[PDB]
Amino acid sequence: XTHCLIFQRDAVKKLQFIPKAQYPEIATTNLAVNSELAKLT
Amino acid sequence: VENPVETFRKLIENDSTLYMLAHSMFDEVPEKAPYDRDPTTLKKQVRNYKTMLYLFNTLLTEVPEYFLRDNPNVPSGLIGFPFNIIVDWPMGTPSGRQFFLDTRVNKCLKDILNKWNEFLKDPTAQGNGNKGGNQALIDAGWSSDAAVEQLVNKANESTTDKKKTFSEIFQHPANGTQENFFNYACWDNFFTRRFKDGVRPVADAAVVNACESFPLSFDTDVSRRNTFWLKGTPYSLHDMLGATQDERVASYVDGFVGGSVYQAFLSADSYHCWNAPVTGKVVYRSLIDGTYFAETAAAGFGGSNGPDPAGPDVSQRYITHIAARGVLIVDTNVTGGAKIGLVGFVPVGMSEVSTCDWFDNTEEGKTISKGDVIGAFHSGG
Ligand SMILES: *NCCCCNC(=N)N
Repeated sequence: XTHCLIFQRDAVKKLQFIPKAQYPEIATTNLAVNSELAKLT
Repeated sequence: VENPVETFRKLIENDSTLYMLAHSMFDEVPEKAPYDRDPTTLKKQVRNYKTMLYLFNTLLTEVPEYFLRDNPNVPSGLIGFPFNIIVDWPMGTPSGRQFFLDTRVNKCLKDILNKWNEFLKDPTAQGNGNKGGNQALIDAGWSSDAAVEQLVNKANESTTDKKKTFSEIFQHPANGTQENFFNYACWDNFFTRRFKDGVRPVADAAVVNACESFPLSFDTDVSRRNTFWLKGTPYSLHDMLGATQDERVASYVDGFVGGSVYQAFLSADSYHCWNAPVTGKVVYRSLIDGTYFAETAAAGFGGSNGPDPAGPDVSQRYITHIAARGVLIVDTNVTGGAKIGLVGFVPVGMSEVSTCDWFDNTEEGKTISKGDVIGAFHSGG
């Protein structure tokens, strides 16, 4: 296996996480490595 | 040089408390079905520490068995984990929980699982010819249609660009086919196999997924330290990052207060390497010794979500604070970086996939690029 990614408070204000990651109960598959996890807004 | 299983035997027998616990953690497993059998349902449950040690020693020269070939419908959560299968129910007992939190026990398990890892990366399978390591994988069922289809399907589920065959997805040695299990020389090379070029393209976004993985939790506004043992397992940065034992990481703990923690799970049939989630300069890197088979009380017998048939699966938040793990902290406030401050990556072992392998490109002071392969889990301690 398991792993964590950790982000600072002021960075999270600037980022848009994909819903599958931010709301994990909705996920039904793996997320692909190297694919989008969060984008700058 | 002593057999690490024999060192473990002596630890147990030469300490009155561990001797007690090594009996009680089996006595506390119910006799009645389904606990008369291990969680796979395929074998009787082990009921004493001497049989446990015998099996652990035997496993030092065995690759994990793909038992779903001949038994497609049994519980599959412990595919890859022969040690976990033996101790899964004892892990869920009050005495087993105490046993698998003992630091001397875990040093012995580390040495046992690291001796196992030596075998798993041995292309001779301990002196059985130059192709022994490959043959052991074929004998263990991994070239079956069932196993290869499972590996192909799992890789395909995360992308719209789906591939028909294993060889279009993963890199393997030359002249590899299903019949020769893609000529993988040993378990470890199969386990840490890389994706083929272009199969996992690096997205434009500032943050990409570091692991081929299944979302578990997303927590905002996390605390410096917290009661990670209470129901719901609130994250405790101080414990997770190892500030208990390394003052050097304490400033980073402070800088993550109020931040967010995202956690995701890597299945046994998933890609197991680690890719850089962001571009930036490594400012801190560590490895932290810890547990292997420690799970929550809630995941045990009588627990609100136990006994876990594949512990520590339902205890994944808890073990970030105590399991064998690693820490990487990357400064993105650099040229070519996204300027989103410090980003932490904390790979955390589970059971006998607990070898946290940082590649040399992650040395403190080096810069990594988003999408670079930066390490991997291995079967081992
Ligand atoms: N993260 C490696 C896979 C862990 C599978 N679960 C388990 N061995 N309990």
